[PDB]
Amino acid sequence: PKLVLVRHGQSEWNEKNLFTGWVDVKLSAKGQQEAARAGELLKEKKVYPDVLYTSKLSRAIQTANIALEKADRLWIPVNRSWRLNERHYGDLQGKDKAETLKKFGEEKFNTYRRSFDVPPPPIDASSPFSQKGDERYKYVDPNVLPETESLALVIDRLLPYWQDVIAKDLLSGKTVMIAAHGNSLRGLVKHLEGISDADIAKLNIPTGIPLVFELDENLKPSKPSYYLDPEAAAA
Amino acid sequence: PKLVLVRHGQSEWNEKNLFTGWVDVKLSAKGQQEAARAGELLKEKKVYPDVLYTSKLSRAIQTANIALEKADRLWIPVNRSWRLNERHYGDLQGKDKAETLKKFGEEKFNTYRRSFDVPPPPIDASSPFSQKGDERYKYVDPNVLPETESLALVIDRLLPYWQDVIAKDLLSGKTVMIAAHGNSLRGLVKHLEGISDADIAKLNIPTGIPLVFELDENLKPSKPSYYLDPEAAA
Amino acid sequence: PKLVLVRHGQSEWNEKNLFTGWVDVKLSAKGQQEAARAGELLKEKKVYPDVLYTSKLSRAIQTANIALEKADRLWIPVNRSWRLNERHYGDLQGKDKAETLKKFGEEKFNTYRRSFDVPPPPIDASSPFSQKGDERYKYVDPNVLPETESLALVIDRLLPYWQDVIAKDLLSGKTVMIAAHGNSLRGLVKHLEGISDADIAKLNIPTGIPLVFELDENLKPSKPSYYLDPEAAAA
Amino acid sequence: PKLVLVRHGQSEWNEKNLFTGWVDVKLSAKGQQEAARAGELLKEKKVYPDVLYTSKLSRAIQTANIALEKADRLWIPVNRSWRLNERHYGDLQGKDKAETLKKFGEEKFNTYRRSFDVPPPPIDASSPFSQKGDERYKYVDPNVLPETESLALVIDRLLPYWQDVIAKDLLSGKTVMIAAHGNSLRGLVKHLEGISDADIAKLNIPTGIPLVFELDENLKPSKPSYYLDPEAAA
Ligand SMILES: O=P(O)(O)O[C@H]1[C@@H](OP(=O)(O)O)[C@@H](OP(=O)(O)O)[C@@H](OP(=O)(O)O)[C@@H](OP(=O)(O)O)[C@@H]1OP(=O)(O)O
Ligand SMILES: O=P(O)(O)O[C@H]1[C@@H](OP(=O)(O)O)[C@@H](OP(=O)(O)O)[C@@H](OP(=O)(O)O)[C@@H](OP(=O)(O)O)[C@@H]1OP(=O)(O)O
Repeated sequence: PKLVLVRHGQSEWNEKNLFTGWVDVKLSAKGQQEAARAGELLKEKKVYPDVLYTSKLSRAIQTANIALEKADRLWIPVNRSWRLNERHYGDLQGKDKAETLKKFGEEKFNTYRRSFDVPPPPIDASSPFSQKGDERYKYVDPNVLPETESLALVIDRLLPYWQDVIAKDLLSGKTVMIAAHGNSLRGLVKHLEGISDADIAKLNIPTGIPLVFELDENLKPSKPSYYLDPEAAAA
Repeated sequence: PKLVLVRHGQSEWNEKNLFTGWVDVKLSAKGQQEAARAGELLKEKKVYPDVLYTSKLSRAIQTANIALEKADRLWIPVNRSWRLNERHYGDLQGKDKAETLKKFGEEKFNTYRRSFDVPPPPIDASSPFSQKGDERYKYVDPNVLPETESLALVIDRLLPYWQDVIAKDLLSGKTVMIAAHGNSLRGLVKHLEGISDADIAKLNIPTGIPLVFELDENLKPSKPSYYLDPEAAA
Repeated sequence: PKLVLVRHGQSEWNEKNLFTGWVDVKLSAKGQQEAARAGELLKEKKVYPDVLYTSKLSRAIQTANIALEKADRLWIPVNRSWRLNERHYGDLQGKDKAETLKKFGEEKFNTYRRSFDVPPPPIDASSPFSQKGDERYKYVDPNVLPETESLALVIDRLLPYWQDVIAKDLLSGKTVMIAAHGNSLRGLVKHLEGISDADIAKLNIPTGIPLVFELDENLKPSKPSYYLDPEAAAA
Repeated sequence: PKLVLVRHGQSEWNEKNLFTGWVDVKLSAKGQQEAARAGELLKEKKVYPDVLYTSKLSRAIQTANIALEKADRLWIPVNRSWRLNERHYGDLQGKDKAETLKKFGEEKFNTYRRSFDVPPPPIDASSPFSQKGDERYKYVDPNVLPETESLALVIDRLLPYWQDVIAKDLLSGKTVMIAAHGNSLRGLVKHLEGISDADIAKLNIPTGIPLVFELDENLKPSKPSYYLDPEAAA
């Protein structure tokens, strides 16, 4: 089994320097370009996705749409799950980062961001940046939908989908492509490579560059992961 | 029940004067502008799709992705089927429309183009323009895939999908959207409105402008189909 | 690819000499033994279905349950379609088979029964033996559901499902098992073996005996089909 | 939203005094009569399941088939999942309950039987009573498949399936039926009503009697649950 992870490029809120989380934000004109290059890299490097897996957040869906259109594989099957979404930023969704830093000071700020298990305070259910009762999640248990998260909490809800659903295609000899987000992807990678809780903060997965994993019958790396553009990734 | 039909905008072969059919040709820069106009019409005119259905051809898949991006509904479930594909053009796929009109003459040219029962000649299986063995059809009974088609044949392979798959969603209370091709879409309209075998040749579906059908429980129009741009429709 | 066909044993109506059709009649007590017998036959000859398809008619669903029980493959995926159903017997549904011979006469009786393309008279909509409005067909285009059917009509409706859905498991290397009826199963064997409209009336598929086919990449037979009990099948 | 839970009855191992768990043991002649009574109970008390969910252990599947046969809804769509499976007993699987009590003693025996979070010793992978590699689970991440469990662990792996899959049908207005096991069914009950980690051991779900739940938008009980045979459940 071969798996391919693709992290989306920058969003319209990344540009405005706002915390995103689950807020459905569009890809910036810049991020739309990294997607094309991700697709160009798939075709070029001869990595051919048999099935596609995305989150319910537009930016990642778009990235897949663009990338698969340069790769000549727009036709492949597509499943979307909330469990592949980004780490919900809680109360911090739609709040200036630079302003957050001032109001919270450098320690607390860094915790909420590069901390493994400390979630931002939860967001108010009535806030303009609350996706509580959002149409795209109406067939899911309302009680499982988070109002704030941490990388650890992201991994918890991601695994069940991976184990059941994604594993199915991998174990069926299908090359799976996941177009996800920063937290959810490092989450998948922490699990796969057995990275401990402390060391995960050090992992960075760049944007618009496919990460490829070749797994054994037990879904454990047969060899070390590799990007289709090592140069661009090490920079 | 509610149904939205969207004919993909222009393609890369509209300027080449080549009969396309099943060849997986892409949208042009103009096709893409049209896709986004469809999406804007969906949002502007308040038509909110719950589920999406596309053919296995990139030009409609591209149109769907673009329109939905504009309508903020990029998240909805998406299913694809070859039974929504364009009318296969047999040996005519990849050939100059104007050169072909000089070889077969006007009458034969119109029959190959707008006849209900008469299909083009079977394409050679080794022709560089044959979709035989195409990976995107490798989990389909090989013996059913066409080598030429007519609107009659198209309608035949399209109905089973509409009958089981698409109707389940309409009878489940969903607003279904179909991003397809001109022939297959006219094929469906014929079925829905009971258009005669003689009268169907003259119907035309505007590219990039959504046709909405308000169906009853028997999947029959409860009122006449309306385009989201009625003035531009006709 | 390996396909396995299992024709269900007699119903309670077959017992009372009545034309069944789409009427949801239950398997008779002999039919239950014929079912069990069928399962004990899949296990013995080493035919292991990875997936199962059935009709919406309880008599065939029931045949699979019992057969798969004795076979130890109760866990496999199960999909069911009206397209795999028996031929809708029209007005003849719920009528004594012997009173129909007297009422119509030989040629016409042998017509509505063994003809390839001439279907029985359509059954009245308010008749008790009418499947119109039936809950198990409520998510299917109302307009496609028959009110009478011929063998020709049956293959036309059955073929789409076999081409799209069933063909997917075969082509995926999975061993398929289909629990259907007389007409639907023969209509499919006709398709497979190229039997002409003329020579089809002549073919009979014995009940409770698994007919296995060894197909190739084009879904066309490699070697001649064979029952698991050649003697009882030829009896 | 209406959910009906059904516990499967007597297995071939009730007379054997053996730890079952994930071994694929089948019903006994009585187990089958209890499944018929459940079916007759469904039909009689007018509760019509629109769709079915079951574990991957034969004893519950049989129950479901027999039950639906009597109820007349044999046709309904059926879904299966390892996440509805019984609690795994680990090394104890296939071992005599009495000989086990001699090896560990009362306290440690009750702990392995009635506690909420102290699971049994991990079953060796080369034990003939180990479900490792069984075909029914070949398309599941090998890593997540248990080598022993507790009710606490059952609830952790069961939940994801309920949340995404089962609740989908529930939130779609369908009447759902789960034919599972004692641990898995009680596991779901502890979650549905808010039963404490220590009060759950005091909950007993009767074999063969369908337990109905009338839920609300949040999948929390609107009114208290009710068996289709109140007197028999007590
Ligand atoms: O002129 P447009 O409205 O843009 O549509 C045309 C046209 O379709 P209609 O005539 O049905 O509207 C062509 O059909 P013919 O006139 O040649 O019959 C069709 O060419 P094909 O016959 O090859 O389909 C061609 O499509 P293409 O450019 O792919 O050849 C193109 O449609 P598009 O605007 O979608 O490209
Ligand atoms: O005593 P019963 O009502 O007949 O039910 C028992 C019982 O289950 P409950 O205690 O949950 O009712 C056993 O459990 P213990 O009392 O011994 O803890 C269980 O044995 P396991 O320990 O192996 O689960 C056994 O099942 P089996 O006969 O398969 O061993 C059986 O349940 P069934 O009546 O459903 O078989």
